[PDB]
Amino acid sequence: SASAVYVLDLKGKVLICRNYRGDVDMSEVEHFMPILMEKEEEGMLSPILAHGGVRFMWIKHNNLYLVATSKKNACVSLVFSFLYKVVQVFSEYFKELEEESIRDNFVIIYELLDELMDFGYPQTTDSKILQEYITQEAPRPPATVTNAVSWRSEGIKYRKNEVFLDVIEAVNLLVSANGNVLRSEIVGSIKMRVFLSGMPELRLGLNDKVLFDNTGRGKSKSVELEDVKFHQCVRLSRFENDRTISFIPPDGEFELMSYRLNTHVKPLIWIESVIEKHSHSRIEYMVKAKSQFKRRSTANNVEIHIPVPNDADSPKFKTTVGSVKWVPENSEIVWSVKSFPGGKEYLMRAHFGLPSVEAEDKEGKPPISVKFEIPYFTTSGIQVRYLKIIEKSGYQALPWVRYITQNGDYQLRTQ
Amino acid sequence: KGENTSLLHP
Amino acid sequence: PIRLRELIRTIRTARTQAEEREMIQKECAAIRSSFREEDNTYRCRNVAKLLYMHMLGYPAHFGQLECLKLIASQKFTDKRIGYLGAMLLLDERQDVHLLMTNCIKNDLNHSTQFVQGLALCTLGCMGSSEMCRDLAGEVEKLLKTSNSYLRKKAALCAVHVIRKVPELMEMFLPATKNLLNEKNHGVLHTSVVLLTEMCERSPDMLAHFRKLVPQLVRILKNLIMSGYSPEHDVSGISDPFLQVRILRLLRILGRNDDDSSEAMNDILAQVATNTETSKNVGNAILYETVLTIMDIKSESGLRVLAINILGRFLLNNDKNIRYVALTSLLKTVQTDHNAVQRHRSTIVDCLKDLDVSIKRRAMELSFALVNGNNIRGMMKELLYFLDSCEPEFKADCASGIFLAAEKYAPSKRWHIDTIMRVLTTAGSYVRDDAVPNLIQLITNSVEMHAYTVQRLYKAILGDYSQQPLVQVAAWCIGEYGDLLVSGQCEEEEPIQVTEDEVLDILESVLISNMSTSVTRGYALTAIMKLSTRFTCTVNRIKKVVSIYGSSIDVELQQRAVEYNALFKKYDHMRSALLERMPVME
Amino acid sequence: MIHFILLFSRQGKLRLQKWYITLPDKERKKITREIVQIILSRGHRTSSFVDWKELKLVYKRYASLYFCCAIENQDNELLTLEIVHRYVELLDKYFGNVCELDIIFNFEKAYFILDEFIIGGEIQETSKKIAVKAIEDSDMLQ
Amino acid sequence: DRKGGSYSQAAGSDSAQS
Amino acid sequence: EIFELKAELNSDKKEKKKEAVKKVIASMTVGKDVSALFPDVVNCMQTDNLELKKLVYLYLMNYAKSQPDMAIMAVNTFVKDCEDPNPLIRALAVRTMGCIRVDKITEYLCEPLRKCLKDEDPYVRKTAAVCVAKLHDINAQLVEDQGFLDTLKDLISDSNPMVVANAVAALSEIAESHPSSNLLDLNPQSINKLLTALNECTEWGQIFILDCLANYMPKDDREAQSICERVTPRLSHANSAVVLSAVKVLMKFMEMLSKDLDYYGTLLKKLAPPLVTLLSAEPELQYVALRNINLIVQKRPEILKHEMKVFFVKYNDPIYVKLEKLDIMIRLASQANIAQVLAELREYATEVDVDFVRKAVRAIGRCAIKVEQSAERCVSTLLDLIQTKVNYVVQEAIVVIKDIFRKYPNKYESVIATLCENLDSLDEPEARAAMIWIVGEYAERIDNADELLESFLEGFHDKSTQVQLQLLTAIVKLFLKKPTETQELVQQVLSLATQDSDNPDLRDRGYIYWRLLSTDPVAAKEVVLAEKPLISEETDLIEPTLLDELICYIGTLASVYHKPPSAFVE
Repeated sequence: SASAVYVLDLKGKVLICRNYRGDVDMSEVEHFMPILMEKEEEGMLSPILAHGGVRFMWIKHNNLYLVATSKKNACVSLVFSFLYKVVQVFSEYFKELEEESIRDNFVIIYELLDELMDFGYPQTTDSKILQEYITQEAPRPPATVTNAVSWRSEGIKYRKNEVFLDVIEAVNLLVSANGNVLRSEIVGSIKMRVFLSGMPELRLGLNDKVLFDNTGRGKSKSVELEDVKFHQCVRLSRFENDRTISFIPPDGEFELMSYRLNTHVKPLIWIESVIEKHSHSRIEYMVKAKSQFKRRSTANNVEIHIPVPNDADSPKFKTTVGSVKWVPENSEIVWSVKSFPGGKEYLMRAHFGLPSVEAEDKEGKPPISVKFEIPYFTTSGIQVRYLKIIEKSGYQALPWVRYITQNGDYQLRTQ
Repeated sequence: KGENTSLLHP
Repeated sequence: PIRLRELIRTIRTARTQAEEREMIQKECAAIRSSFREEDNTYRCRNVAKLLYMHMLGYPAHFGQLECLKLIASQKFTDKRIGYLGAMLLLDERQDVHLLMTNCIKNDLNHSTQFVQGLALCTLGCMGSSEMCRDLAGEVEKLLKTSNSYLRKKAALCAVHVIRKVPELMEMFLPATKNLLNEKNHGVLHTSVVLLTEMCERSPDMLAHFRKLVPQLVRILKNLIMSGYSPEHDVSGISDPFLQVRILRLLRILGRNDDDSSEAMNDILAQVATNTETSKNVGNAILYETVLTIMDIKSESGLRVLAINILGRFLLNNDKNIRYVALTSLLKTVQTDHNAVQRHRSTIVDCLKDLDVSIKRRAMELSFALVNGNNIRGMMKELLYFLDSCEPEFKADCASGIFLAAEKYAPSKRWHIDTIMRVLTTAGSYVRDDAVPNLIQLITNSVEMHAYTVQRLYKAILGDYSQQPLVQVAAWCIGEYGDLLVSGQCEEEEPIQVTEDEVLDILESVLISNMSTSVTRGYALTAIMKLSTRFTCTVNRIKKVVSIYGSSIDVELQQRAVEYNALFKKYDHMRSALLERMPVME
Repeated sequence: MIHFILLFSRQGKLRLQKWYITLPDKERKKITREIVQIILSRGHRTSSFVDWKELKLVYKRYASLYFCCAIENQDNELLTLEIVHRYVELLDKYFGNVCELDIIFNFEKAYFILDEFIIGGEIQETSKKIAVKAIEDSDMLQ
Repeated sequence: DRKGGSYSQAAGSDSAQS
Repeated sequence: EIFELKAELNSDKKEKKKEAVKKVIASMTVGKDVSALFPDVVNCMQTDNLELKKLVYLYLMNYAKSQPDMAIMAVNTFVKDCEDPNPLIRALAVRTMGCIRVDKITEYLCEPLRKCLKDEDPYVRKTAAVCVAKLHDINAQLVEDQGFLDTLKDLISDSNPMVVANAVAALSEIAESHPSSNLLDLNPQSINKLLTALNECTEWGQIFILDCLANYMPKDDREAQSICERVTPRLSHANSAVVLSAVKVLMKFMEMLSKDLDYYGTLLKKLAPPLVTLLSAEPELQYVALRNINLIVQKRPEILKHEMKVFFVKYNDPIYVKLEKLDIMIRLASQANIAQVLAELREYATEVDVDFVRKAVRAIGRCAIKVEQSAERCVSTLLDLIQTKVNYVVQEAIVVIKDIFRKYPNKYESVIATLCENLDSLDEPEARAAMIWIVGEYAERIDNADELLESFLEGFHDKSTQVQLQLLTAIVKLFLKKPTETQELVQQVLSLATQDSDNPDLRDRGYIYWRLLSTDPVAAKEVVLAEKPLISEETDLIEPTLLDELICYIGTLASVYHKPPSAFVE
């Protein structure tokens, strides 16, 4: 229940503001910057600010803080969801999120803000629906918003019915300094870019453990996602009733389902680091990377980031496979490898000097993270069974899907 | 701007 | 070799703080890589970039050995860069200037004047306790030189050494002898500054330095005679720095002697009437002359002229002029106190001025001008100022009012009422340290306790969030429970104190979340003392003490346990250790 | 003497800094930030004099970049303003139409001029032409 | 070709589940 | 500038009027007071172009409060636009009518609001409901006189499920500011109708639909079971706000649910995956999710019993997120994951955040105090932190040791020797007082207690009131226990705190100690050095009355602040 949502700037200037209830004065935005500065200097800065009896909830955007001032005890989660929807709509309409587009599309930006929410209650949240009624280059509102199906616009015609799916896998491993993995969770991502004619109702079917157990086929390799979230077009009733993933696919790229469950398998890449750091004399980087993934899968664009000393200079890299580049801005050395086949063993030996004068304050030990991304690999083993594409007119669809395995929160605690 | 202006304007 | 201008342009081109930090880190990494190879060709550019990064707020610990290496170099640009690095990133606490002592000693005898002058300036700016000990002889050697451009540097180095090492001023006594005839303005100013520093450091040289009073008076008269100056003459005042130094020396010279004041009395009188205060330099010179006259044993006419000048400057609309007048009035508070009473209206008006510095000066002048006759009249003004004062001045105003009441209170009853009003209105602005002083004052006064006890009881039941007021009320209750309530042993007629409201208030304060563990301890001590002090409410505080003995705080838990043990095993001995504490100044 | 003299811009950026008292780097940064906040949070009718930490914090900027000084409470207040004005005039004469942009590019020259003018917080060159001539001679040395 | 795994054809439903 | 803009706006050229409107909009957004040109734009308001109409309406809304008198020349335009055939124009007019904060403007807009109340277009219906809600908020008496409550109530039982959700949200907002008289509560048929339309509601309408169920109090197990079954599908929604609303509704319904029935167990089992999914949300919603988990933790702590790995603070997590994770771990700490909690605290103690290090130390101390099985592990961790040579870490370890000694000092005698020489030169009052209290109470395993207290007695009269009291108590305890080596020390302490101590409480304590010493030294052992009872630690759990109230208020600003809804609003 934010009183007014406004877009700020890096210098405190409000790029654009739009009051929705009028219960909060527009002059409260000026005091938001001093409050944020005081909070940052004291460690008490939070996204939800508080200016007396009015709370100024702000979200750190790409270039401006989306401050949504509120007065009463409005839904904080609702305000955050509205801000996220507004950010997504702006990203869809404008490819750049900065001051260049804030002051360049004000005529359409004001109309979009007015149409999105009224009296603090959001009304329009579909990017396609908003673009079909408000454009920067007006007819009556589309019937899709009024109709029940607000995620599948009717009347869409295409020459070919091709849908491109993406089995995105995020391998996150939380390995402590002792060598044991604490947080090892893999989050699935079933995103399909449906581009067909009409409003087909997708019938999602995969090798789900629950579905296999219900059907009596709980003996093969089935993916048991701890948390499964359906898309907006996905009908929750069918999933709760018999796990039937039946919903109208959206026009374009959208996230249908996103699995999320813990992983009990060995890490895809095993990286062991050795720190032979002398006392203000030199530093040793005994970094050894072992590929725990299958040899048939290659980790393309593998970049194992090893944090080097903050004051370290004149470093020498003695590795075997993969180029090592030291970035002064990042204050770390990334063991970048173009192609990392499974089972490969890469050994590196870093050596650099240190300044004679000791550092005044400590810099910490940031965890070492790798950027391995091996496509065409299904670590979870979940295989899609079928995709029920049904249309009233009747057409032969040719859906496609690709499985991509990447490294997410794969951070290894430093020694 | 305000930076190119003379400090004393003399 | 990245130029300093290129680095500045790159820094200015960055907008985001993260991008600027990344650029600074990259520049520092490049500088460290260049320094690690022992580069000496582009060392000036690297030093300039490191200095710019340090000024912007970036670490420069690794850029310490390079500055030391460049200091012992031969290039003039490299030497200047090293000197700048030593002055900026080198300090006594840094510990990297210890090796720079040899470089300074080597450059102290350098034939080039710029190198020697730069080294002297660096030594003066970064004077250390150990560097001056090994460089005191070198400074004294250059003090006897005839170089006008180096005489000022030698005087500054000697002054810095004396300030850092007061025990080394004994070696500068004969070096500055016969140095009041320097034609150069800079050399004369340096000599005057050195003499003033020597006089202020120790009074043994005051008699020796007081013999040059006629020479200083003659020099000041000669300077005043020439009202124009092609060099050092700005805004119609020739040698304003020299005039200010002469006035300061005259004020500090002969401050407790009649011969010194009489010798400079004519010069002060001439300056007080032969100087125009239209410009800032003239106003500063007049203020310095007035301060010197006030701080010295001047004549009645000189004091009257200084008072008139201060009054005229008080009416000036300039904020700086008003601040200077307020500072002069505050300094001349004890001296010419009767003459300062004529500016009571101006002091009162300065409290309502829209200048923070002006308001503070007016408040300080009002506080310092409070006497034994205007204290009662000024009490209302002080209370009004405290009630409608700024948040940063409310605590100071309350402290000043309390100090005036404790120092020049017209009566104990009036002082007690003023203290109670300040505590009630100060709230959270009353200092916690003033609580012990108020407790001591209450304990010392043994004639006004019933009225004070009643007032404390009335102010305690209304509010309890004021830590100082709450602590004062608790201490008063603990000290005079026997007098706050009379005949409260059993049920009686309805009075202010019924022997049960105080216990409930103490329990609420102890259990209230608005406790800082200090007022809670005072309340617990008062409750424990009330077991023998008050005989009406008995057998009930023991249960609270026993329950209160398991408090989270270790000290509070121990106090509660001790109180419970005393109540359960030393009931007859409770009154044997509940005697009133002695009252002392 | 002057405890510390720092030139800070209106936006808060510091173009100059020269402290005559040895203080910790973190403590010095905190003091500079507090001085900037006090100057940035002060009006134009405050007399340009602030008694912060028992120091005559005198702020007087003739342009967008302001200047601050910290001297002990033992001399007249107008003396600090006169010294600041003389230093500004000397810097303008040495450079010629001194602006904010020229100050950043001439940081080394400004530091050298300040060192040659005032050392240890005390006045070292009372004259305005002698100091300029000495600075020019030092610059011409190479 | 495409990085991250080549696109593969998908069925309509579980033919073995009737 | 202003004159040129006025001349352009007072022209008959559409391009010039559009350029003037765009310039005025840009000036207003840039921070230019364009309210003086509002009367000029009043004439150039009835325009066929929709782009100019929207800009004119926005200028009037932003210039309505500034110039209420000049807003009287727009009632006719609003009335004319309220009957526009285009649904977008009608919706814009309805939004502008409710957005104009004019006391005399809404009075003449009652007829347009009544006309648009029965609009067939779902967007028109939503706009009319929003305008009615805005009018009721601005003037409750005007809304009551217009009789819009009946129209709002009937909007719930109609088509346009998004419009139905908008009407339901408007009715809830009106009742939220209402004093509870004549509430809009519905019977179970209304709840069933809302649940049926819940599946067809949009992302925004789902929150509005779930908000109505938050105020309804179930009275039967079958109704509660049906509500739980209906809200179960809401837990599989990508919307974080919808998931949070469903979780809050389930928690509220669980208050009347029976633990014997298997519905509560199924709800608890299905709630854990939702909490795990919410814990991996965006940083802005991470704090909200942590606050919701903490609020629901005190109600059903067994729901997240096995949720411990996700509570670990990530390296890239924010300071607020790390603090919330540490608080969740402290509240969810158990003997099963005691080793994991200790490892996280040890790993969290190596960070560069002083506040984060202090929070980790406090969490470790709280875990050690709450669970006595890890008392040895907590003591070892505190000793390691002290030996780490960190000033803040050393102070935190000293505070933890002092707290443990007062709580579990039966087996704390093995750390007195280690803590006897532990860089006691720190002048921090929190660590110094704790060390003094530990030495005084544990003055049995240290043979140099008097020597250690001698260094702290140099500035006892000017150290601190609490520090001075702790030092006096330690000296008294040492004299009572071992007066042979502290007979002179006790007298010196009494003289310093009795003659040179001007503190009232400190002076009274010193006088009491001196009187006890001079009356009966034997009785001082049983009076001063007595065996204190068990220390009652302050419970961090909220009161049951506040917990029940906080269950209904799920997702609001009060949940994040951990304050009552009426204790935070102005």
